[PDB]
Amino acid sequence: LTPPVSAGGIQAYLLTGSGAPASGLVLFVVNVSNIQVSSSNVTNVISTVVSNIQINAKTENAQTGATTGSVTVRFPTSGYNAYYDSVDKVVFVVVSFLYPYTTTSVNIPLSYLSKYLPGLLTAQPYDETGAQVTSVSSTPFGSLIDTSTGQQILGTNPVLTSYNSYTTQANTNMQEGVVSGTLTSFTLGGQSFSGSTVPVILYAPFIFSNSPYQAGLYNPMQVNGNLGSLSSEAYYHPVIWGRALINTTLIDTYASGSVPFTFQLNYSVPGPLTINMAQLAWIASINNLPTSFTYLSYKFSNGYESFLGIISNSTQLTAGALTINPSGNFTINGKKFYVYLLVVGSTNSTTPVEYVTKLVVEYPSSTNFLPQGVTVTTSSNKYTLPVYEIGGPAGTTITLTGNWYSTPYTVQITVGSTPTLTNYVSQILLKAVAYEGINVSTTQSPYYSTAILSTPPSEISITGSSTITAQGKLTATSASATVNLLTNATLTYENIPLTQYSFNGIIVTPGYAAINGTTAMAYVIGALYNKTSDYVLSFAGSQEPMQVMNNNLTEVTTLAPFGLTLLAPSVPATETGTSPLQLEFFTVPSTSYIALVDFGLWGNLTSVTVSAYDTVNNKLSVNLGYFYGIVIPPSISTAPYNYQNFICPNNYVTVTIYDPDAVLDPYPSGSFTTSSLPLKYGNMNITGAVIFPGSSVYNPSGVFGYSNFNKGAAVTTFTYTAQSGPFSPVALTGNTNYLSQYADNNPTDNYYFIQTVNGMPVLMGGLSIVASPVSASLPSSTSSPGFMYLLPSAAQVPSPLPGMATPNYNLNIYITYKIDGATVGNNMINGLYVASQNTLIYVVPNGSFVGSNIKLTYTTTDYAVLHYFYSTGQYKVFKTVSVPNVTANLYFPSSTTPLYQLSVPLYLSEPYYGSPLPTYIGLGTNGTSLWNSPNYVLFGVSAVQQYLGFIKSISVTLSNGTTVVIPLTTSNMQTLFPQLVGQELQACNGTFQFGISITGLEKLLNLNVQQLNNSILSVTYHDYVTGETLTATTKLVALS
Ligand SMILES: *[C@@H]1O[C@H](CO)[C@@H](O[C@@H]2O[C@H](CO[C@H]3O[C@H](CO)[C@@H](O)[C@H](O)[C@@H]3O)[C@@H](O[C@H]3O[C@H](CO)[C@@H](O)[C@H](O)[C@@H]3O)[C@H](O[C@@H]3O[C@H](CS(=O)(=O)O)[C@@H](O[C@@H]4O[C@H](CO)[C@@H](O)[C@H](O)[C@H]4O)[C@H](O)[C@H]3O)[C@H]2NC(C)=O)[C@H](O)[C@H]1NC(C)=O
Ligand SMILES: *[C@@H]1O[C@H](CO)[C@@H](O[C@@H]2O[C@H](CO[C@H]3O[C@H](CO)[C@@H](O)[C@H](O)[C@@H]3O)[C@@H](O[C@H]3O[C@H](CO)[C@@H](O)[C@H](O)[C@@H]3O)[C@H](O[C@@H]3O[C@H](CS(=O)(=O)O)[C@@H](O[C@@H]4O[C@H](CO)[C@@H](O)[C@H](O)[C@H]4O)[C@H](O)[C@H]3O)[C@H]2NC(C)=O)[C@H](O)[C@H]1NC(C)=O
Ligand SMILES: *[C@@H]1O[C@H](CO)[C@@H](O[C@@H]2O[C@H](CO[C@H]3O[C@H](CO)[C@@H](O)[C@H](O)[C@@H]3O)[C@@H](O[C@H]3O[C@H](CO)[C@@H](O)[C@H](O)[C@@H]3O)[C@H](O[C@@H]3O[C@H](CS(=O)(=O)O)[C@@H](O[C@@H]4O[C@H](CO)[C@@H](O)[C@H](O)[C@H]4O)[C@H](O)[C@H]3O)[C@H]2NC(C)=O)[C@H](O)[C@H]1NC(C)=O
Ligand SMILES: *[C@@H]1O[C@H](CO)[C@@H](O[C@@H]2O[C@H](CO[C@H]3O[C@H](CO)[C@@H](O)[C@H](O)[C@@H]3O)[C@@H](O[C@H]3O[C@H](CO)[C@@H](O)[C@H](O)[C@@H]3O)[C@H](O[C@@H]3O[C@H](CS(=O)(=O)O)[C@@H](O)[C@H](O)[C@H]3O)[C@H]2NC(C)=O)[C@H](O)[C@H]1NC(C)=O
Ligand SMILES: *[C@@H]1O[C@H](CO)[C@@H](O[C@@H]2O[C@H](CO[C@H]3O[C@H](CO)[C@@H](O)[C@H](O)[C@@H]3O)[C@@H](O[C@H]3O[C@H](CO)[C@@H](O)[C@H](O)[C@@H]3O)[C@H](O[C@@H]3O[C@H](CS(=O)(=O)O)[C@@H](O)[C@H](O)[C@H]3O)[C@H]2NC(C)=O)[C@H](O)[C@H]1NC(C)=O
Ligand SMILES: *[C@@H]1O[C@H](CO)[C@@H](O[C@@H]2O[C@H](CO[C@H]3O[C@H](CO)[C@@H](O)[C@H](O)[C@@H]3O)[C@@H](O[C@H]3O[C@H](CO)[C@@H](O)[C@H](O)[C@@H]3O)[C@H](O[C@@H]3O[C@H](CS(=O)(=O)O)[C@@H](O)[C@H](O)[C@H]3O)[C@H]2NC(C)=O)[C@H](O)[C@H]1NC(C)=O
Ligand SMILES: *[C@@H]1O[C@H](CO)[C@@H](O[C@@H]2O[C@H](CO[C@H]3O[C@H](CO)[C@@H](O)[C@H](O)[C@@H]3O)[C@@H](O)[C@H](O[C@@H]3O[C@H](CS(=O)(=O)O)[C@@H](O)[C@H](O)[C@H]3O)[C@H]2NC(C)=O)[C@H](O)[C@H]1NC(C)=O
Ligand SMILES: *[C@@H]1O[C@H](CO)[C@@H](O[C@@H]2O[C@H](CO[C@H]3O[C@H](CO)[C@@H](O)[C@H](O)[C@@H]3O)[C@@H](O)[C@H](O[C@@H]3O[C@H](CS(=O)(=O)O)[C@@H](O)[C@H](O)[C@H]3O)[C@H]2NC(C)=O)[C@H](O)[C@H]1NC(C)=O
Ligand SMILES: *[C@@H]1O[C@H](CO)[C@@H](O[C@@H]2O[C@H](CO[C@H]3O[C@H](CO)[C@@H](O)[C@H](O)[C@@H]3O)[C@@H](O[C@H]3O[C@H](CO)[C@@H](O)[C@H](O)[C@@H]3O)[C@H](O)[C@H]2NC(C)=O)[C@H](O)[C@H]1NC(C)=O
Ligand SMILES: *[C@@H]1O[C@H](CO)[C@@H](O[C@@H]2O[C@H](CO[C@H]3O[C@H](CO)[C@@H](O)[C@H](O)[C@@H]3O)[C@@H](O)[C@H](O)[C@H]2NC(C)=O)[C@H](O)[C@H]1NC(C)=O
Ligand SMILES: *[C@@H]1O[C@H](CO)[C@@H](O[C@@H]2O[C@H](CO)[C@@H](O)[C@H](O)[C@H]2NC(C)=O)[C@H](O)[C@H]1NC(C)=O
Repeated sequence: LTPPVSAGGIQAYLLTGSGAPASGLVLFVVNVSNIQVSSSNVTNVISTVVSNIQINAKTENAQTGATTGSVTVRFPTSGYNAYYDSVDKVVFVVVSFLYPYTTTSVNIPLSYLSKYLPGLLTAQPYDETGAQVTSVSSTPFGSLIDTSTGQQILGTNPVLTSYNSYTTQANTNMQEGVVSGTLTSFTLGGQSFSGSTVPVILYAPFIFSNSPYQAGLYNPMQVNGNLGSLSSEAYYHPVIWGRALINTTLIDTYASGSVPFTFQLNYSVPGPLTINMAQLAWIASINNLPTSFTYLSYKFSNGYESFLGIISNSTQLTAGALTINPSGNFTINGKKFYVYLLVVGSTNSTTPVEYVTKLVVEYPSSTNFLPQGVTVTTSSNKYTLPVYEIGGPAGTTITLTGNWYSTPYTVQITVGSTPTLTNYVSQILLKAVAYEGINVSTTQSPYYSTAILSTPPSEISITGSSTITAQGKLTATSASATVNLLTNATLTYENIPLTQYSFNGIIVTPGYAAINGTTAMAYVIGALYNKTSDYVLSFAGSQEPMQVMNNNLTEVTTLAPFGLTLLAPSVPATETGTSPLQLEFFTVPSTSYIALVDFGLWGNLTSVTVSAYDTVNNKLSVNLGYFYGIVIPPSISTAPYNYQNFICPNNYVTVTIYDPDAVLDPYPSGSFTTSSLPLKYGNMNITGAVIFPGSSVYNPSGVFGYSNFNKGAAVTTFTYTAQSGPFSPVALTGNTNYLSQYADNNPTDNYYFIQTVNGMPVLMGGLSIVASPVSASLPSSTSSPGFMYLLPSAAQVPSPLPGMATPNYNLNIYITYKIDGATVGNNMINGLYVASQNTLIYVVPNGSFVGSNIKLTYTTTDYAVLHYFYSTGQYKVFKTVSVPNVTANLYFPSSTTPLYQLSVPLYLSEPYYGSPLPTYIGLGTNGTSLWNSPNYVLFGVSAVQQYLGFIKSISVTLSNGTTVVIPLTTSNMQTLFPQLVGQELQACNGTFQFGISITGLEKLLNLNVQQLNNSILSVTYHDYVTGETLTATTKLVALS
């Protein structure tokens, strides 16, 4: 039992799961293990306990939590059912609250109940009245006594009426039922009883939860105070960036165990957008093409080429020695027409260049002028039509001859020198819809908690409405016309005779950078001029969206046709007309985020509505969830550093990068993957994205929701692993072809996620480092994605939601010289290194330390930031860390020093020599200074003997003004310095102490003991680290 029931306490549990007898059953238990019970007194103990139970029954509005009716009830003195189990030592009662068993009792098999009361398989329960029995019967709710009244609960009472009617009540009125119990405190057999149950929910509708989060979704990072102004409104206006997960909670009382949920997301922007569109192909009857023109086919991002489509009555097109066979045929009321599809390019070719897979031509019906359509097929009735190439060197001309009806026509193409691109630019009221699925489980029914993507890598349908308009001149024998569509696309008709058709039309594709040629839409418009009572020129047009895959341009669906009619009773006339027109583009999966940024549907003004479906039970949400879109630029900063940040092994410099758009998963160290499939939603099967938590990428099969669904072997598993070399880097391992299906929180690999087309990422984002004067860089040309395991910091305990991510990334930088030239196996320590999770180490030679520097550049990971801030440059940020110069010093303790004393200390000081104790500087030869530091270690590498300076000269200037310069030799030093080593005095304070010895100095000069030696002593030292030459002096004194 979860939760447990205390000594003499009361608790309640809902009967659920497989084999559960009916809905709306709750089990109450009181713990009676605290005393002995026997066949002699069992009737008295159950009677005593069940007398003291009180039950409270409520109805509520499921969104707001407002109470809408409440009753409180007590068991009668006879006619109830209550039991005792000897094995588990508990008294129990089952109450039935909901239809149909509100007034009548229901029977619960003892096999089932053993889940909660396992003792029941060991011995049969005691009944009331002391018997034992094999089966349990509910006490019905409609039998209990109203404590308000002292009588049986009324049949007319609103709570009982509601519970008896719950199916339509929950759906229509958003009603929820809630029940709880308590035991009025009493003493029995020398023990005492007291308590109150947890409440339980009997029924509730399928909704997004709206308390405390009023919108049904939330972003943890905004609820905690981390986004500035935006934290004022986190409970009713959630914001999220393009590729990340947003958290949500659903209430579901139909569910048991795990459930697949499918979701539908609708995107919208205030007011119309300006869209840029390129012409993929041009289709016309041979009468409508101009007599002479210049053309060369454009080549799109996916390799597809623009084509020119001629329709004619002739069984071939003829061009001298070359003849072209038709790609396909169609018939209209017994007349037969042929379609020729051509690419103008390099050389006349007899094999297919590429294909078009279904193609609808629309025409006005002869009877009624309503639209009708036919699909063009090959001469053996297969649907895929081939496209041919004609061409030659630039300025070569090709004449094609064909027929329209009875009349021969010639067209004269000149092979252009540069690709013909036609751009149309229009204003359209765009919107888009997308679909997504996840598998969710819970330990706290009926609450299902989960997170869903901001933008899924599914097919996404971008959709919008526009206008077509026609103008026309009609006459006794022929008619002439023009049409406009997509703001500035124009089509024209050569004069159409009475009873004859003519065709024209265009196929268009998005004119943006990465995605062009991957999706298209086709309009083919036929015209007919005929005499009735009135003269009628009629137009009919197809509308079909298409996609390119493996060089077939293929039909996705057909939308409805459209039609326009111009009517004249007068013989000569001019007329005009209009119709609505529709536009639809289906994205190919990898392109889906780029499309939404490019068209303008994703940005600071966008708003999204979400609905949800349970795939086990076939239910839809009775409310909708809401969220809003945001784009935020990066920023870089550093904590203030002096020279002290570079002395001893525990000192370092901290750089903080702020970039919320790099946090795709609200949990730090979290991971997920994604794949595309058909999903069940409503009563239909629709292409969508399925999210899998973890670090393995899958190629699934079947339809998500049904029992076909099978995710196969893991195609690739990504992991961060330790590696060889010094220190030990942690870096990403796994097949890089699949990074466009993996999400983490690391900016050194997050830039691939839904931003990779043709196998190359659109934005080379992340962190880049350069170092000087020892030239090094990361990433190097050979370096993989994920060269270090950089992750964001977690929100701490005073925050409302701890352990969740923060937009700050903290990077630690160390610069040092003490371990330069160390070796770790085969490795030589010099240059720039990654260490641990968030650490960089730079090791440089002694002579290059002051002035050494690192320059860090951070570029955004998200394509929306690159797009909206390209011009201003706010998508990159830079910082540089460098080692400052410091003032060293050498000094005898006092200006005057007495000759009486045998040794007079000379102290050297320079901050950058400091280390943990002990450390010492040795002297010898021509005054060479050697530094040793045995206790120094940095990430496992330990310090090496360094050569850091020299004593340059030592001199005495005597009382007659003569100056003596003492030559440094292996013999002279040992007298002047009796110990050849100077020790450091305290930890990390570089101040070394040496014993220049007067007793030695006398003998080394042979100068008269004191009588000559009212003199100035001098010493000088050069250090390589700073470059300074220090000097110190003292007047040697005695009575003179
Ligand atoms: C989408 O909308 C987002 C939310 O507003 C925008 O994010 C914000 O970006 C600002 C910088 O970019 C702005 O400036 C460029 C041109 O230079 C233009 O593209 C836009 O104008 C764009 O908004 C940045 O705001 C700062 O610059 C503003 C200049 O326009 C200025 O008005 C602000 O006052 C800021 O100086 C935001 O960065 C945050 O700014 C807030 C200030 S406030 O909340 O905006 O008032 C800081 O909060 C403050 O923190 C200090 C701590 O010391 C407190 O003392 C103080 O009480 C508190 O207000 C944040 O620290 C700072 O990060 C940035 N907002 C967020 C969410 O970080 C985004 O650019 C819009 N996108 C587009 C497409 O433009
Ligand atoms: C694809 O296949 C196409 C169909 O056969 C070829 O088209 C033909 O192109 C000819 C030019 O191609 C030649 O030159 C290029 C270099 O630019 C080479 O790469 C080719 O190998 C080839 O040698 C074109 O001829 C015209 O241009 C010539 C320039 O070299 C020159 O002879 C004349 O200036 C030509 O006008 C064909 O166009 C037709 O040519 C005939 C004559 S002929 O067939 O060339 O002998 C003309 O008839 C003449 O009309 C004049 C009117 O002034 C009369 O005075 C004369 O009595 C009469 O003969 C036609 O008017 C003219 O249209 C052209 N054929 C057609 C009809 O399309 C193409 O080369 C192939 N591409 C490749 C290289 O694969
Ligand atoms: C907002 O929504 C986020 C959805 O992305 C939620 O993130 C998920 O967080 C889980 C832990 O959160 C718990 O603790 C926080 C406090 O930090 C509480 O606020 C939460 O209420 C909750 O109690 C996290 O679960 C994992 O970590 C747990 C340790 O805390 C551990 O007990 C679990 O067993 C999990 O490992 C989710 O992280 C991922 O979890 C999946 C498994 S599952 O989704 O939990 O079932 C792991 O996948 C597995 O990986 C192993 C590899 O060992 C494979 O063998 C196995 O095949 C595969 O299933 C992931 O590796 C692991 O990262 C985390 N979900 C994701 C996808 O990141 C977040 O909590 C929500 N916020 C709130 C406030 O509720
Ligand atoms: C383009 O011309 C093609 C011929 O060059 C046409 O292909 C022939 O289509 C026949 C009729 O089917 C078509 O009905 C409409 C006509 O355009 C149109 O909606 C569709 O294109 C639709 O496919 C087709 O016959 C069908 O019915 C036969 C019953 O007699 C049956 O035997 C076939 O299996 C088929 O379903 C032709 O197939 C040929 O049928 C021959 C018998 S007969 O139809 O000549 O009486 C028989 O020898 C053999 O089965 C088969 O060769 C088919 N003809 C050829 C040569 O493949 C095509 O429809 C035109 N396209 C359009 C759209 O106009
Ligand atoms: C369809 O797909 C193609 C593939 O992605 C596009 O070709 C690439 O276009 C780049 C810029 O795109 C913009 O300008 C086009 C006109 O030049 C325009 O048609 C697009 O709609 C879009 O607005 C093009 O960059 C060139 O043009 C820039 C002017 O905007 C100019 O600044 C550049 O110097 C360059 O001349 C790509 O060429 C590539 O440029 C790379 C730098 S970047 O400009 O992309 O940042 C450079 O690293 C690379 O070496 C170079 O090749 C060009 N890419 C290729 C592979 O050719 C094509 O334009 C799209 N066409 C349509 C119908 O819009
Ligand atoms: C690093 O190590 C050095 C070891 O040589 C330290 O030098 C010693 O510093 C003492 C005072 O330091 C304090 O005041 C500084 C400003 O004056 C300040 O920058 C420091 O950060 C620190 O706050 C100095 O003591 C003098 O002042 C005392 C009162 O404050 C006075 O009591 C002493 O008699 C003296 O006047 C030391 O001076 C020498 O002291 C010898 C006695 S003892 O101090 O060892 O007990 C005495 O026999 C001698 O005659 C006198 O010269 C001084 N040591 C030396 C050899 O000069 C230094 O502060 C450390 N720096 C840091 C930043 O850690
Ligand atoms: C397109 O131009 C072609 C040229 O090849 C021409 O073909 C002619 O076909 C008719 C049959 O007409 C039937 O089909 C068409 C649709 O294909 C329908 O519109 C009609 O209602 C009919 O059902 C043949 O009668 C022609 O055969 C030729 O006759 C020539 C003399 S002619 O004076 O009769 O034209 C002879 O020289 C040829 O030997 C013989 O093959 C045929 N015409 C030609 C010259 O091949 C159609 O007229 C044109 N179709 C349309 C849509 O107008
Ligand atoms: C720290 O950096 C200083 C300055 O760059 C460097 O001084 C250079 O000293 C070498 C000799 O040092 C060698 O022996 C000692 C043993 O005492 C070892 O500890 C060292 O590891 C070395 O093996 C001298 O060769 C340099 O003097 C000048 O060299 C020039 C050429 S260079 O390429 O070697 O620099 C000549 O052209 C000049 O004529 C000559 O004066 C000296 N460098 C300079 C420019 O003064 C130390 O070795 C470094 N200390 C350590 C241990 O890193
Ligand atoms: C300042 O007073 C000093 C003490 O009297 C003198 O310098 C010392 O005297 C040493 C020897 O006497 C004379 O030699 C120097 C140099 O040759 C002469 O310039 C003066 O006449 C000195 O009095 C002297 O030793 C040096 O010279 C001798 C040879 O005479 C050599 O054997 C030695 O190797 C050495 O080169 C030194 O200059 C100094 N000795 C000591 C112990 O310090 C001198 O009177 C005057 N200084 C000078 C040199 O003018
Ligand atoms: C668009 O044209 C495509 C030609 O590359 C074609 O894809 C190939 O289909 C074959 C099996 O289909 C047969 O029929 C087609 C008729 O279009 C033939 O072109 C093809 O050679 C086959 O005989 C299959 O092996 C594979 O999916 C494709 N072949 C390659 C190159 O891998 C499509 O059938 C066509 N339209 C679509 C997508 O339906
Ligand atoms: C019910 O019956 C048993 C006797 O069958 C009671 O147990 C005795 O209680 C007394 C004091 O209450 C103890 O001193 C004895 O140890 C018990 N005797 C036996 C035979 O076990 C039990 O307490 C009774 N329960 C109630 C609530 O009356």
